[PDB]
Amino acid sequence: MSIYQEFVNKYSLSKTLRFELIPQGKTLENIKARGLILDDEKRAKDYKKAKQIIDKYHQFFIEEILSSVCISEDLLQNYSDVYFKLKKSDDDNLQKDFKSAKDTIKKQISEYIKDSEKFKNLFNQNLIDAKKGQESDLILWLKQSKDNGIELFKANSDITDIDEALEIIKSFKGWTTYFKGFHENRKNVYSSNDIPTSIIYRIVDDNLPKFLENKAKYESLKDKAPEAINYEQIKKDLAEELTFDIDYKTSEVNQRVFSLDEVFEIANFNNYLNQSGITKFNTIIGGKFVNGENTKRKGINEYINLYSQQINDKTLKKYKMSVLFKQILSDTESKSFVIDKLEDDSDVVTTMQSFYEQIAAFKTVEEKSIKETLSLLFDDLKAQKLDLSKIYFKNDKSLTDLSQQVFDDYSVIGTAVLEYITQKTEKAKYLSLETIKLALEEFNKHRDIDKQCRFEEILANFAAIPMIFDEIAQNKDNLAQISIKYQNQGKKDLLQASAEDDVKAIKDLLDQTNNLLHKLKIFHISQSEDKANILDKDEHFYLVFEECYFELANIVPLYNKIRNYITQKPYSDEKFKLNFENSTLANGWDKNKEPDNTAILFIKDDKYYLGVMNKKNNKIFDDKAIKENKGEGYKKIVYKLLPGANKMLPKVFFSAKSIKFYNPSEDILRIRNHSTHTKNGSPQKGYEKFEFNIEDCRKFIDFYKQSISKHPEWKDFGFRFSDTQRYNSIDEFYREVENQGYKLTFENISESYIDSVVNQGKLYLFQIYNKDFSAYSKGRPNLHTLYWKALFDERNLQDVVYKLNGEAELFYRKQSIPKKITHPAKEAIANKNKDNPKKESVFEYDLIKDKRFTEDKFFFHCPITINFKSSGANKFNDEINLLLKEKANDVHILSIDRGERHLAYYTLVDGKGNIIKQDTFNIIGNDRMKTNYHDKLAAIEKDRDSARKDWKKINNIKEMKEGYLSQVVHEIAKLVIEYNAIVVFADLKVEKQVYQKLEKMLIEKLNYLVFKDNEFDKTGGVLRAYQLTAPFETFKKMGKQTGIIYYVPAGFTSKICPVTGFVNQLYPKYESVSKSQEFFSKFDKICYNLDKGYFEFSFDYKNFGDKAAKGKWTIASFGSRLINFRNDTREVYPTKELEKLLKDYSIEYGHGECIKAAICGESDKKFFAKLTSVLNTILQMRNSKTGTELDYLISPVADVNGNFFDSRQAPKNMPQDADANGAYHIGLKGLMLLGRIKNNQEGKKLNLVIKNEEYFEFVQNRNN
RNA sequence: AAUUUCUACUGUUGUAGAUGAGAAGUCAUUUAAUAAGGCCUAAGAACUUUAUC
DNA sequence: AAATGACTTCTCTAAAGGACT
DNA sequence: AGTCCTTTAGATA
Ligand SMILES: [Mg+2]
Ligand SMILES: [Mg+2]
Repeated sequence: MSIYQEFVNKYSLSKTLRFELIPQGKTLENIKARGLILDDEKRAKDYKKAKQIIDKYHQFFIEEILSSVCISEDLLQNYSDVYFKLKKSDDDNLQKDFKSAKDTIKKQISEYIKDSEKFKNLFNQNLIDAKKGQESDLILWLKQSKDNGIELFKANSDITDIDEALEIIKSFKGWTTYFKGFHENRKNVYSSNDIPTSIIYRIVDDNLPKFLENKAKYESLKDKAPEAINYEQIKKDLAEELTFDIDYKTSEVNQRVFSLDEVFEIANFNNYLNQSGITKFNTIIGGKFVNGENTKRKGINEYINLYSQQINDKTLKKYKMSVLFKQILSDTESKSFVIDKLEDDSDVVTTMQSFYEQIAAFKTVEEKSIKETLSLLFDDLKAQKLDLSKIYFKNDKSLTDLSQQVFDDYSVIGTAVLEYITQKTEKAKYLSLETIKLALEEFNKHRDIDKQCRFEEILANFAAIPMIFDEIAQNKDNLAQISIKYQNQGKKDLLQASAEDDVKAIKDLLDQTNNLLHKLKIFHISQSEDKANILDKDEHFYLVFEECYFELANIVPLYNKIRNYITQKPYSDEKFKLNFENSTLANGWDKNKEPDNTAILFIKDDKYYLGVMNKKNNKIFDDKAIKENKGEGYKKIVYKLLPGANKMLPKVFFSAKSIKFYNPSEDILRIRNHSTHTKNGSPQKGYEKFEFNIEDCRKFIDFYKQSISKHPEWKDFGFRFSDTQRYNSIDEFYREVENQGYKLTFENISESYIDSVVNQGKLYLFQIYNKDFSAYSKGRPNLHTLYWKALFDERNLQDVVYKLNGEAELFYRKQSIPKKITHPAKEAIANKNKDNPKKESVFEYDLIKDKRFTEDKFFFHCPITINFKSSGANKFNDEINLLLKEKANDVHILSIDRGERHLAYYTLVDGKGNIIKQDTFNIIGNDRMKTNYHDKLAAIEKDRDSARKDWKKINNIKEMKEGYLSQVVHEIAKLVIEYNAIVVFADLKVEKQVYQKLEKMLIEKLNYLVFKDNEFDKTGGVLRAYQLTAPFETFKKMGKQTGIIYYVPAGFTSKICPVTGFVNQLYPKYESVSKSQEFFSKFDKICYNLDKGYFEFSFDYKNFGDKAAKGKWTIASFGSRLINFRNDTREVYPTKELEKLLKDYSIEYGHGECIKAAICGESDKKFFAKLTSVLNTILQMRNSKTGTELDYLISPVADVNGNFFDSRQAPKNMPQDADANGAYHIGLKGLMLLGRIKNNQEGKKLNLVIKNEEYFEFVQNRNN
């Protein structure tokens, strides 16, 4: 029996259920005869375009507003000062000092945009369909732009010009409220609320702090690395981006190149508000590419990086600047060169023809082909025809590659010159070939006779380069046949997967050309003007070579152009919205709205149906029709709902049309006008908010109760309210109104009436369907089927848990693959499970791969609310902790880790620290297939990496991860309930993302946890789901606990002895021979014990420089250990590789000698090198092999019985391997939290931060 | 190898588990290309820093 | 530049009211 | 005047 039986019906949540819709009888033929699906297909395209057209207007409006905005230096400085004082301090004085400063700037920007005339009509019917004889704001702006010759839509292929846009806008004339969701998305762009969709948030919450942090990095930088930035280069390189019209500190409106100090003046933040100012600021930081220049113009960050690598000061990396985030809705245009963009397949073959024809037709000034020239030059190079003191290699990575390519090894050349010159320095930018030959021939007498690198292995490498030109000649053979396949204007066929083998041929030609250019690059001498040192060169060689190199170098933009096109994802049809001619289809189920929102639900013989009324026949279910056609057939749902009580009651009782009937007294109007019935509600317009008065609240509730009982319809809800003196705030009354203002009833409608209206196309009827509704389905249904049926179940309607919401949507999805009969009826099919008792299965029917995608389908997305009458758990974590304190002796800890070998690894631990269960999650259960998901995901990740590199389609991995994790979540939920467990995670495409996704899916499942085997009305069943995590808002709001899930710091959890708590904090790495002689006499004793046959190192961690480390330890040379390298991992024994360190230096320890003095009185440099290396082999507790085998954890610190923990030989209540050890210590950190929860005393806060000292103390001292 | 949809199946016109949609915006990352740089916490069958796209 | 993944916002309404036929 | 699309009403850590 669970400690959690009360954590049920705690808070409400929203969900969507999805179903197929199966048209019934003649509804499909009737739908087709009126062309409703094709018209909605077109409307979805038109609606996307209308929204693109409206956004051009928003783009204009945002620029116009931000050009007007000026934030005062005073407000910015006040922001800056408290921003940096909440660094360094967290006094509550400042926290609302900061919120006040922030909010002053937000209100200022808000007033500016509420000032424009364009704002008032941005979100209403005046935008596109103004009355009365007025022009629509959007139509006007479109006409004005057409008069100013502005071409808004040359940038998107869907819209020809302004006149097509105007047609599109006008086609939505009676359809303004269809835009209501989109208008809410656009209101979010301008909100002053603290939401990240707004330009105000983008300016004040994102970009202002980044700018200020950048100002502080600039001032710190000038103090500590003054010559890092070349101020005169940057003024010349980025003068365009340093130009501004207004200096906001001096306020002069002269347009000039600003100084770096001026851009970081706080007033000039007003120049980085809109997108053009953000891009200027970002270019100052990041430089640009300019067409024609080979070198890239540098920005601030590049100077910071280079100076930091030139003087090797790693501390300047903290000064890297942060880019400002883009402005919301803006288009991005770079200030670096923009490559041409190919648009179709024709552009691909035309662009490649043009390049490879030029390369073939080109002649040098000596009238020779590129191939003839290169053969001529390189054959003469090999024949020693050339003066190799006149030929050079660039002394950069191209020479790095040349050694690594020819001698399989870098720096056989690079090292060979650092020697022959020695036989003070600076980088020589180019190196003679004679210097190369003479240097390495002397380098090869130092070198082994076998391992010897000739100079003419280099001259061989180049004699072979003209080889490539008729491999490329043959590659343009076959490509000529591929070229005609694809030269069609506009067709884009080359993005499809059928073209993959042709694309491989296009890429391999491009890659051979590209490889060719990179091999020759080692010869090219640039015209970048530093002429600080130039060379005397064979001038004929460089004449014709450079001409050839320049022609071939056009491969660079060609390669990018083609990649940027071929790697596009093809266009694919997706499902689209169906409207059945109704702009408010299914917006609300209420009986009074059925004529407007033409959707109706029916039940018949345990099946469910959706009916859509034809627009022309929308009275088909009015009261008269229902009485005249009552009969057995279909049970029509009657839905009554009173939503948003806090808005709906005043709306109705104070309306112009009804206020005289409801007759609120002057007292009631006073309370309303000043909102004294609320704590933080809105007064009426013109009135000031006065303070909450509970007596006023209760008079208002009583006015509401009297008005409800007089209301012609709402009284039929049969409200039963608490006594008004029991309410302490008006939300407690609105909740009772909402809880009870929801009723489902049923009318019986004759089957023949439904049939007749379906046959005539007056009703469109669909069965609501998933496979659980099949007459054959005899298994446990899906959770979502259980929720759906619960909506209408009389046990739910007695006391509503599941509630049906308005704003459902209908979709149509076209067939996307051919109907292939993959497994024909009555032919045996092999079973994949090799452990299955049936090696094959046979069916009386066909089996069709992906059958749902082989025909057109209708769908129904239906929103619901779960726990409809439950009260948000604002103190949910506090309630959990109260329970965990009372029941702390039943609680287990389920801690989950990850690592290289495990997507996730768990340990279940009891209150004493015993492991009860421990295993990897790589293989599930109880999974009959025994799939190793660690191998499966790694195989998908590698296939995706190859697809990117081969320009092939990139498959999805997230569905693969979610499907695996859905089984892990299921296992964790059973373990939580079975063992009264809490779940503990370590705080923090690469599957360490799986760990984060596991957390996310587990939190969501524990928001609302139903066990399908439990009974409907009992704990864990459909009406009483467990809620064990807190309602999820965001991750920043989440903190370190959500319900029974806790996050603990990650440090020191894997490499730590599970018995002694020992951790290597020595960090022994070697450098100086006295620091080592200092390091080792820093011990208490080093000794030998032959009772046991191993050495000892007694020491206290405080006598070493790190004072964080506590405790005296004696570590021992006991046991095996392993080590990797690269040709692989070997096995070593430290307690005897020690004797060879004692044989060469004639130490002797044999009879128990305290050996400490001897090692400190040696100074062979590398006697220490072995000694330090064998000491950290002692501290290496985690020990892995390159094999498929697991890795174990061994401890060099003995327990009280003097035994040494080994994971290979460990009791079941202790870690069985090293990965288990990591999860175990996450769990021990959870035991600490459980002890704080248990020992907390009522009133005071729970401290859940665990510092390492507390952890080390806990782990070191719980055994002793 | 069937699905509201996803994963694994054959569990037999389906079995098991999971499944909050639609709309909007933004950020992050990967891969390629390119520039100037480091280097045997990782690596020349290169590894890697900053930056542009 | 192409691509996928992940995060944060809004809605999940009946009825009053206005414009037009 | 009746119709029907668009706007409206504005709690609660
Ligand atoms: Mg089932
Ligand atoms: Mg499948």
